[PDB]
Amino acid sequence: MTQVLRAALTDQPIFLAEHEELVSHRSAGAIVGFVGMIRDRDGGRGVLRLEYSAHPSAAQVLADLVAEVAEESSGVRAVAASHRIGVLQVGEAALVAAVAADHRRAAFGTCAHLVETIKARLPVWKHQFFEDGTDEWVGSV
Amino acid sequence: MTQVLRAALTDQPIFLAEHEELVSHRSAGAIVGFVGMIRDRDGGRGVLRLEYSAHPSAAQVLADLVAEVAEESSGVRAVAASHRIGVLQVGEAALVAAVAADHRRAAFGTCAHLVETIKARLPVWKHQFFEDGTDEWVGSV
Amino acid sequence: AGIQVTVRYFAAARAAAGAGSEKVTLRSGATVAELIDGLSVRDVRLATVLSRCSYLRDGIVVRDDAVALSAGDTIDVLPPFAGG
Amino acid sequence: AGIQVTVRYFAAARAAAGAGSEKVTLRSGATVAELIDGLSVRDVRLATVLSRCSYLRDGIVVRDDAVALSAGDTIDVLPPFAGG
Repeated sequence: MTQVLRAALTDQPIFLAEHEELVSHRSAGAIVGFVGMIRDRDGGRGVLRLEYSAHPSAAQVLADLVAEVAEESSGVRAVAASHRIGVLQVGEAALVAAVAADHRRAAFGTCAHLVETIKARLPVWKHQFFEDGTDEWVGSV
Repeated sequence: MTQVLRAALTDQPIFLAEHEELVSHRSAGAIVGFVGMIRDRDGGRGVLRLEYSAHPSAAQVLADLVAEVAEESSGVRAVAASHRIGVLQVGEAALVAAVAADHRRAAFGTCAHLVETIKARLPVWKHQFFEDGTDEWVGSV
Repeated sequence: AGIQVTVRYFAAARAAAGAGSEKVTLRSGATVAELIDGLSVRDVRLATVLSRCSYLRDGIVVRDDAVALSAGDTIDVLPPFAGG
Repeated sequence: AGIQVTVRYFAAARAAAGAGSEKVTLRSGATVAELIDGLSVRDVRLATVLSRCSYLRDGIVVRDDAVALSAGDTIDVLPPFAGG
């Protein structure tokens, strides 16, 4: 029933608009999109760039997570997500998700949940580079 | 000072991508966007079109509402919303809101609270036309 | 004697009234309640709509329908909002 | 005797170790715990990262570190996830 239009892991730029368009469904009345972007600051330090690496399994794991969230949903027509990896500039999208639902609540809930599921359970890591020359591995500080 | 990029009442097509673009902020790490589009069916009937009408005060009320949701927010860099009126085809966007926050929780929360504020408190009305020839004023059946 | 007021109708109430506005003549000191009741009696469908409406008077939400009208007043008839 | 296993390192653990992988020689029947303990003693920073890692063995998450290794095993070292 609930459809997965994307669950992509990629080194190419990613776009909310493309995911909105993907999940459009005739029966949907609500679409909710998420974009995770690299902030300019983190813990007071100005950021220079982020590098995302992925476990060789992450592509399959992503696909499985989006499938899982979709299957367990209700009120939801379609979902789509992409996670970008490699070198990202300040201000670029790392993660994009969109959910089409008949009504608002499902869409807001399912998108928030899809985003949370990926952050928690996808084996990718981010290396944060700062302008003061330092660099930090998130979650292993 | 959370800012309002847009609070527009219009008879022109509105776009999620445009509002995402507007609320971008160098310190925002999350954007969440909402689009409300016309469904193909309601109450089991096929929809032909929707007609939206607005009290003369709606443009002002809309701006006050977006301003209010913005000021009462915390964690939110920028907001932007448009509500379309006039004749909408099935599949077209009636309402678009976007919210850029420092972290995802404020973005999801403030974007849902903004959509909910507009739907509740904005004086516009939707007239649904069905393919069977009938029509219906939502909220006054 | 009498006073004349303008009713402006919206959405479902405009549909049921058959017009976007109406000049209505009432006694001096007629209440918003007497006005709405008079509209209601005239049409059964309109009454059903009218009974979920909120009302403005020269822009301001009428909080007490026992308030008296003045000549030249404008009464906005607002069905329940249906945005999004 | 001895057996050789490959350790693959990721993210912060690859930084601290100084390599993407390492062939480690251990006593035959060495546990996953004997392996990690061995890596830990050798470098302080790596140990700090290692103490929040999960591990995969030939691709399957290691539930119990008292499990014995087999020659030719590959152990993946997974720091805590940081997606988004």
